[PDB]
Amino acid sequence: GSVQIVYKPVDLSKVTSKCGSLGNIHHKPGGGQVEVKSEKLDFKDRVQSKIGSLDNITHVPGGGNKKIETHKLTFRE
Amino acid sequence: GSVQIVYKPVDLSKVTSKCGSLGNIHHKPGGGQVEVKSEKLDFKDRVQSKIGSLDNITHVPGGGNKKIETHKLTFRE
Amino acid sequence: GSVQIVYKPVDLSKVTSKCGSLGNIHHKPGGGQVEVKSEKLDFKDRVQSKIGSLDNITHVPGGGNKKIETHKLTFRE
Amino acid sequence: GSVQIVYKPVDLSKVTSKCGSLGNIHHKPGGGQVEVKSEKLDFKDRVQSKIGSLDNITHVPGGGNKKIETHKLTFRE
Amino acid sequence: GSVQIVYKPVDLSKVTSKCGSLGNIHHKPGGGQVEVKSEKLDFKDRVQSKIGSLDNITHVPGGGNKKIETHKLTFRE
Amino acid sequence: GSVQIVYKPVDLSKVTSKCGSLGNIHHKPGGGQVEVKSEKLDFKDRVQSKIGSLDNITHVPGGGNKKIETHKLTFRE
Amino acid sequence: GSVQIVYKPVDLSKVTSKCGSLGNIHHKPGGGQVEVKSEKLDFKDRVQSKIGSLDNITHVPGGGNKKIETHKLTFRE
Amino acid sequence: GSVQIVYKPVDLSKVTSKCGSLGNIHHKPGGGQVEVKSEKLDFKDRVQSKIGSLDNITHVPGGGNKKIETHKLTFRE
Amino acid sequence: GSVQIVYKPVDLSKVTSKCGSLGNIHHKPGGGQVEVKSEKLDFKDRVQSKIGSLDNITHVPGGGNKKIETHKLTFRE
Amino acid sequence: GSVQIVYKPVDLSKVTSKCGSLGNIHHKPGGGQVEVKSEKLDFKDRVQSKIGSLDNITHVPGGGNKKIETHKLTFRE
Repeated sequence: GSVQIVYKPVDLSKVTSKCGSLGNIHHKPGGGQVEVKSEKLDFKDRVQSKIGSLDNITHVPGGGNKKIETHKLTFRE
Repeated sequence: GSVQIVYKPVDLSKVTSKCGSLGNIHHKPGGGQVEVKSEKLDFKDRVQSKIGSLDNITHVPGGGNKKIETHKLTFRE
Repeated sequence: GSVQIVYKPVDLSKVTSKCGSLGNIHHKPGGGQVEVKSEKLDFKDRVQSKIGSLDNITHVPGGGNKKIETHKLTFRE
Repeated sequence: GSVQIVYKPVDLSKVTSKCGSLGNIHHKPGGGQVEVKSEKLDFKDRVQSKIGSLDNITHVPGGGNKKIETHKLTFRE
Repeated sequence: GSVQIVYKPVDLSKVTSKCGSLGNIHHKPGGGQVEVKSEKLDFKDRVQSKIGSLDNITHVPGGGNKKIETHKLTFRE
Repeated sequence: GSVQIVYKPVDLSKVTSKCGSLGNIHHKPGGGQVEVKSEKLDFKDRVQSKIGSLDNITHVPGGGNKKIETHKLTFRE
Repeated sequence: GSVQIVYKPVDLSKVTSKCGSLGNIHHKPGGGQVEVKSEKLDFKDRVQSKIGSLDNITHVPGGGNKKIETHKLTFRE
Repeated sequence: GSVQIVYKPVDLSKVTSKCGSLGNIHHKPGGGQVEVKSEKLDFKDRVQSKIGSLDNITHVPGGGNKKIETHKLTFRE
Repeated sequence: GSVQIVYKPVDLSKVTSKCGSLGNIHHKPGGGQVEVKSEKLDFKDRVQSKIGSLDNITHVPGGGNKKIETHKLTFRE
Repeated sequence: GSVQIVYKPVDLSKVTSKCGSLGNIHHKPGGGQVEVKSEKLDFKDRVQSKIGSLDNITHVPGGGNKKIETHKLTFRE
């Protein structure tokens, strides 16, 4: 028996934005205190650990539009 | 027996936004105190741990529209 | 016996927004105190743990429209 | 039996943005204090650890639009 | 049995941005204090560790649009 | 007329204390938030004002015995 | 008329203390937030003002015994 | 008329203390945030002002006994 | 008329202390943030102002006994 | 009329201390952030101002006993 598979998705999407003016932003963190304690650490896989951090991030993108698209075709016999 | 499969999705979506003016934003964190205690840590898989953190984030995207689209076709025999 | 499957979804959706002016935002956290205690931690799978955190987030997107769309076609024999 | 597979996805998407003016941004972190303690650390896989950090990031991209697209075709016999 | 596979994806996407003026940015970190303690460190794989850091980053790209696209075709017998 | 005044107070008081062991004391304040608003402030005398404060005090004296003694003799004619 | 005044106070007081062991004291303040607002401030005398403070004090004197003694003799005619 | 005044106070006081061991003291302040606003400040006298402070003090005197003694004799005619 | 004044105070006080061992003291301040604003400042007298400070003091005197003694004799005619 | 004044105070006070061992002291300040703003500053007297400071002091005197003694004799006619 013959098997025919056609996979023709179509996309014409648009992701736009507009901003006349963007600014005057203040970010003033006032310190902190962090203390961690451990003995053994065994990470053996796709691990993404993060231990004992004091971080400040200022992320101001003028655009910032994100589009994610995944296609998957699995054929088995 | 013959098997025919046609996969033709169509998209014309739009995700837009507008903002005349965007600003005058203040973010003032007043410190803090964090303490953690542990002995053994075994992470063996797709682990995304995060231990003992004091973080401040200011995220001001002028746009910020997000679109996610996944297609999956699994064929078995 | 022949099997025919046609998969032709259609989308023309729109997700829009408008904002004449957006601003004058204040975020002032007054500190805090966090303490955690543990002995053993075994995470072996798609784990997304988060232990002992003191976080402040200011998220002010001018747009911020989110669209999620998933298609799945499973064929078995 | 003959097997025919056609994989012809089409994309015409656009991800745009506009910003008349973008600036006047202040980021003033006020110090901090971090202390970590450990004995054994065994990482044997695709590990992405990060231990004991005090970081400040100012990320102001004029654009900042991100597009991710993955295609996968697995054939088995 | 003959097997025919055609893989002809097409892309015409565009990722653009515009910014009339971009500047007047201040980033003034106020010091800090970090202390770490360890005994044994065994990393034998694709490890990306980072221990005991005090970092400041100012990333202001005029553009900053990122596009990622991966194609994979696995054939088995 | 002759006036004779004799002022011979006598003190032999003792103020003692004993403590075999004194310790293991924890004081962990969890932040706070204070806001004050005023226009005019006129202090012209022995004034001891204190406005808008967030204070923490740990006072652990091993002794701490206090003795106050005042003598006053006023003669008028 | 003759006036005779004798002022012979006597003190033999003692203020003592004892402490076998004194320690193991923890003082961990968790930040805070203070904001004050004013226009005019006129202090013309023995003024001891204190405005807008965030203070932490750890006072652990091994002794700490205080003795205050004042003598005053006023003669008028 | 003759006036005779004798002023012979006597003191033999003692202020002592003892401490076998004194230590193991921790003082860990977790940051903070202070903001003050003013226009006019007129201080013309024995003024001891203190405006907008974030202070930490660790005062551990092994002794710390304080003695204050004032004598005053005012004669008028 | 003859006036005779005798001023013969006597002091034999002692202020002592003892400490077998004194140490193991930790003082770890976690940063902070201070901001002050003013226009006019007129100080014309014995003024002791202090504006906009972020201070840390560790005062560990092995002794630290303080004695204050003032004598005053005012004669008028 | 004859006036006779005798001023013969006597002091034999002692201010002592003892410390068998004194040490192991840690002082680790974690940065900070200070900002001041002013226009006019007129100081015309015994002024002791101090504006906009970030200071750390470690004062560990082995002795540290302080004695203050003032004598004043004012004669008027």
